[PDB]
Amino acid sequence: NGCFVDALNVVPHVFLLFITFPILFIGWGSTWLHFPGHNLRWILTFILLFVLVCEIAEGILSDHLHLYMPAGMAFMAAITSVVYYHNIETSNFPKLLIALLIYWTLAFITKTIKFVKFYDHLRFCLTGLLVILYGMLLLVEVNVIRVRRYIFFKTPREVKPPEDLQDLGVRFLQPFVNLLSKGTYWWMNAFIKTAHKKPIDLRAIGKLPIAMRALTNYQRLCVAFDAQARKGARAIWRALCHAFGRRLILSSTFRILADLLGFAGPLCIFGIVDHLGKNAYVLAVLLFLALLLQRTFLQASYYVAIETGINLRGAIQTKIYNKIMHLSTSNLSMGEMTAGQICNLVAIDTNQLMWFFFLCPNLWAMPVQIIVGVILLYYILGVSALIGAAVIILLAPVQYFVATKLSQAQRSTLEHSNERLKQTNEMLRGMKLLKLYAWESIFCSRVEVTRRKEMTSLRAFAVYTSISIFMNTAIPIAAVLITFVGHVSFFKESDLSPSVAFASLSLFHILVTPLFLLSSVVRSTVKALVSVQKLSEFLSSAEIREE
Amino acid sequence: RARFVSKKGNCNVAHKNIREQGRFLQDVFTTLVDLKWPHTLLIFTMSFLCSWLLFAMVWWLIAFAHGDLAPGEGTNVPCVTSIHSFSSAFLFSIEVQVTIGFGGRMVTEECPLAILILIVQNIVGLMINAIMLGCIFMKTAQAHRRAETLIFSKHAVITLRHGRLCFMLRVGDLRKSMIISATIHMQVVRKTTSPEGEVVPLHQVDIPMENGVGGNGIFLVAPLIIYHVIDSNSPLYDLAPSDLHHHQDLEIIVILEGVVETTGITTQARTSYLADEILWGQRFVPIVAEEDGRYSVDYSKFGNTIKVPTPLCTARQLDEDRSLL
Amino acid sequence: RARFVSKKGNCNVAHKNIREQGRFLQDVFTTLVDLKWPHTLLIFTMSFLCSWLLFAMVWWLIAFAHGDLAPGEGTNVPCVTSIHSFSSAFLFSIEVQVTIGFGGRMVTEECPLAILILIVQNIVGLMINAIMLGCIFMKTAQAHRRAETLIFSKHAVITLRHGRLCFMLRVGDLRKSMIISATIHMQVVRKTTSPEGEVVPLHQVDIPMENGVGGNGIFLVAPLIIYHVIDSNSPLYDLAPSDLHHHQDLEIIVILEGVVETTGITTQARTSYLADEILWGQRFVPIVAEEDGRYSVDYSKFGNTIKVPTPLCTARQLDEDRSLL
Amino acid sequence: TLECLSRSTLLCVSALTVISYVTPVFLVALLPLAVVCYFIQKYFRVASRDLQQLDDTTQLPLLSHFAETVEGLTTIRAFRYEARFQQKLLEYTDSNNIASLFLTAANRWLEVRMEYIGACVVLIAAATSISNSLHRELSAGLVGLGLT
Ligand SMILES: Nc1ncnc2c1ncn2[C@@H]1O[C@H](COP(=O)(O)OP(=O)(O)O)[C@@H](O)[C@H]1O
Ligand SMILES: Nc1ncnc2c1ncn2[C@@H]1O[C@H](COP(=O)(O)OP(=O)(O)O)[C@@H](O)[C@H]1O
Repeated sequence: NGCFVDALNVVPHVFLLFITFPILFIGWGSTWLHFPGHNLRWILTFILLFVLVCEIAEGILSDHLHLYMPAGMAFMAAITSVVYYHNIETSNFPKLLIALLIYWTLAFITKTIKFVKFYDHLRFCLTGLLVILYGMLLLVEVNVIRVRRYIFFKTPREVKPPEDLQDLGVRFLQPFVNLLSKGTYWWMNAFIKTAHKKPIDLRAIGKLPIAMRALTNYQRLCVAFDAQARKGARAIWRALCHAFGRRLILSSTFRILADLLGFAGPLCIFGIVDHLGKNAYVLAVLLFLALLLQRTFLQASYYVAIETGINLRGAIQTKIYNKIMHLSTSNLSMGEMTAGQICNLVAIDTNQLMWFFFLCPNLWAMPVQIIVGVILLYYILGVSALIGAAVIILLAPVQYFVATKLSQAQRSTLEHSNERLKQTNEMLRGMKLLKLYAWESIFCSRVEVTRRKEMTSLRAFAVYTSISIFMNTAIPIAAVLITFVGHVSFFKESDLSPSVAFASLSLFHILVTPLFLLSSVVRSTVKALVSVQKLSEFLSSAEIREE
Repeated sequence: RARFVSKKGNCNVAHKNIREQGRFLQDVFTTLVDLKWPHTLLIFTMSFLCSWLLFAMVWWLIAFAHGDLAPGEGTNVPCVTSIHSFSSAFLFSIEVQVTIGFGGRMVTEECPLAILILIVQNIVGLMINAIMLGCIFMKTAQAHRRAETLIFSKHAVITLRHGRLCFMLRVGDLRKSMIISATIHMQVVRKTTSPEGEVVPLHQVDIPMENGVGGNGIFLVAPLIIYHVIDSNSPLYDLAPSDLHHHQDLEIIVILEGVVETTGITTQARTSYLADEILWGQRFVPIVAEEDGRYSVDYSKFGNTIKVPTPLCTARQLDEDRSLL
Repeated sequence: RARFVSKKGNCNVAHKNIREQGRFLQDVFTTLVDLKWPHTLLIFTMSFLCSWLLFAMVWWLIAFAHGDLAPGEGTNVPCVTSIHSFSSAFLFSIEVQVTIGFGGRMVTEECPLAILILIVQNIVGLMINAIMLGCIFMKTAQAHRRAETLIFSKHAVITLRHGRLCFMLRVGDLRKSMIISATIHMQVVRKTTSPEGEVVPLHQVDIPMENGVGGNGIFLVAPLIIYHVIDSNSPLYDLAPSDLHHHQDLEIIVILEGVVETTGITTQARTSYLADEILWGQRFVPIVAEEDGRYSVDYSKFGNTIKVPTPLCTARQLDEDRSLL
Repeated sequence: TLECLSRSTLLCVSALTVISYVTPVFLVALLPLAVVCYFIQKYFRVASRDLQQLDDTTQLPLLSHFAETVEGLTTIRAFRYEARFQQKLLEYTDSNNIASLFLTAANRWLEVRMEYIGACVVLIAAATSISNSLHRELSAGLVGLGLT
């Protein structure tokens, strides 16, 4: 009785879609309350979306309307479950949750009956995945009733919606929104729409969240600095890496998952081309989903890296401002604590540390990316991997030597520019006395000589970067040419179907993009190193003596 | 500048940071009886169609499950005679639910499960019909439209009556139907600072309506100018006649309440007069006129105004001059 | 200690020894229209099922008694065509009662007794349908939920305004819908002993709400602090500021009445403030603020309070000091 | 930045030209993409300019304050006003941080909607490929170029 069980599955989706519409229409006709498992709920709901797409694919392959209707109904049922959960996050209730729990139990029952009747006799895997997901969502609902007040004893002892991100005047809410919105920045809509109607102001934009204030970042940073001292230039670097911590690690994990999906795309291209030469529309739908997913996770990684960077900037700014207090004027008399030097410190170190902390998560995914690239191209090239492998191994050491020759010029560049800035400072605050008896030629020739030395450093850097780009293009093209020529006629005797060719070109381009980037990365990397060395020498100035 | 309540009678102040504990929906039908007509009609048709489709699905399924859906001659009698497909099943659902009872398809005494589904179908149908009639009737006692028909003059003038400063405003009725026991609550708002250093952003204070021996209410047949006399005790008594037109921020609102005859509900109307709306030293034109054998009222001169040579001075200074004269 | 009426607005005092003369049920439908929704729905389905089963039994019996129930071909026509068992008889009862009229089983013109049973079945059905609609509609005019949406601040403070001691409490609205002609009855209770040796366990006395020239009622748009001034004539005027926090037993309740717009019913709300809830010498934070082009109200500061350097003394002693200063 | 921009614009030109060559029908689905992207870019431009301007106008006073604290050290440490000055700097740095945060958030939002636009274009490009270049066009080599 297959059609009978299909109908029995269609029923509960219908029940839920029918109870949702009155409440949804009343709600459609500013305190955010979050429940445990919210993010887990949304993750599982997206996994349900995916498995339902797969079920629709099966129903297309088989066709009999009544045989693929269950997927089309669970689709709207899951979307309406999302609508319910949005309506509950916006206003809490004990009853709407039970309204979800009933549907979850009934859908689990129907799926179990399907599984049994199948066991007695592709469908198997999809049905099992749906069973597991519905069960986990059921456990989430049981957790939610266990927490506060589904039926449990009298009073919820309910949380008292979070005042950190919801109390007085909050104009920015990244941490104060739902699971699905954080990725798209849907909240921004209002703001960007508002900005066009009325120009933006500082009183227009809000305050900063509980977990965004520079006071707490400075607090965390000084606590970590103390813990590091109880256990120098290296110490403060260790403390910075410690302090950002989990957020930084998460940014890296998001980027690595985005990278694996980014490699996954070209494989779908291979499959599409192969079926074109001969299960194809599924390749298009899955490819579209994969590309969208990579984009979402890449942008989220970039955002969290930027968050960590701005918090770094705030914390080190307030740390150096607190330390300027205890600084003694005997240092201020010396060139090391020059006022212009200290303001250069603040500004350019804000800049350099922020840029390095935006580019560091990007490079913490280059190794995993290249490794997965080669482990994917083995299965596509075959015995013709040797050529590409030799190319991407011959790339690395010459690139290391080039990067060394680059860093050496860049550091001296920074020293010369730093002296030029102080010469300009002492030239501009005395232009009156300078033009009075016209000592201009001397100071101008001195700044010209300093500019010529700086230009020598810059031209060395530029020639080295040009050689870098030359290599990063010439080695790739030679690699592609050699590999293909080798496969067709040299040894392999297996005609490369065009799918293999285009998939190889795709994976190869994905591999090429990071190499061009790393050359620019060194420019920020040595600058971050120099900025922290300067910051540590500045922190090592003479204290003021307590009475 | 910002207004307190708009001329049309709607409230201006937008509320922020409401600690919603859910009472907004907990008023389930006293929420939707507030709505417009298209939304309420939409949600009523959606209630009805939702219930009908639910039970049509369950009936389709039960006829499928009994096996009466499998077309066969003999060895059975369908629980519902002459049922073939989903369409005829939905036709049976709408036939029994909304109580037309066509009887081409007969539910039979062979299956008690169909008896149960019918005996719950009908009671839920009757309950949802009962509520969807009571709430639409509770709606048709919306008499705010009767709050629309009332009218006030666009601007209010002040005058000198009986040797004392007075303020005159017009009201009136727009239909034959009277309004029972209408009462006037006349209020003034102002950002006020107490002598204790306390500053309030807005301060409602009652200004009396001056009728016979007392009384808060009036009788509306013809347009009656409401007549108050500001005295030294009154809160409005301190202002100046040259500072009102442009700078000061003084909203004088009137709230007229009363129950309409035929429905019996109690409606009201609210209007504001700003410092730039009100003017000084004028007099309205007499509306009522002795016509052929009756009193004719002309609403063309309702908002008309004539100049009157009255002294222009502040009510405090006018009271001091009355002490001097 | 014991409270008079609870914060939620429900009454605390439990009644004992009621000489029930039966009026508790004599209010037959004004009793059950008070009930919750599950109980009222239960008793309505039980009314309907009771009547249906009663007439299904009597019809089963009449078809049995005529002998039309005995399956036989010819020499008769059943009073109700095509009736076989109890199940089909109950199907006929629900077919004619709730006015679906399936018509598979036909009542015939051979037996006038069946005509009588139909002509009473239908009228009783119609009467019980009429009451079970009127009472559910009379229910959906439960607007106490609108008594739920009103809110008062958790504790009330007193201050010094205009050189005289004053007490300030907040109120407010939680929806767009207004409440017509709301009035304030503000009462104080205390165990009192008269000079005649008479001791009362509880003594309600009115404390006035101080508005313009008079008036018992107010106008609710934005949160309005209610403003009373205790004077030597007032009953609360004798207490001390250090004896209120712990020992004394003084409940100050407020009852706000008003009729909601759309339904027209008159609702109210009741709240108590104990001697331990009230505090001394503070000031609320201004809620209303001039936003972009309107007035924004922030309910986060609704219950917020700031310190104010005001003298702390008893209202009797403060009046004596006012006589001295 | 200039060289990366040139490389990316030439890559975009190449990709559009290739997709147009492989399927001459795609020119029916390109104008809606261009219109929606143009409107969203126009909307982003004004908000971005406003956020950049506010960023600069908050970033100047912080550095002015830093310089003035650094030079007038003796007076500030004589009065022992250090709590007041640290509080002031906390105010300024929090405002700077929120300005920067909103600028980068608007950047991220534009990037996300642009990536959704790119997903749309690649999706229906591949769809029109698998449909037309197989059913009616019957061409094999163009599919790889188009999808790549
Ligand atoms: N002839 C009329 N009949 C009925 N209602 C009127 C008439 N004229 C004006 N009204 C309404 O009543 C109010 C009377 O205002 P009025 O003092 O006449 O100023 P104006 O003539 O500029 O409208 C107006 O707001 C208008 O809405
Ligand atoms: N933001 C809000 N929106 C709506 N109602 C509120 C809000 N905050 C409190 N309330 C309700 O109104 C009353 C205001 O009390 P309040 O003086 O704010 O004390 P608290 O802040 O401790 O609740 C509370 O009893 C509460 O039930």
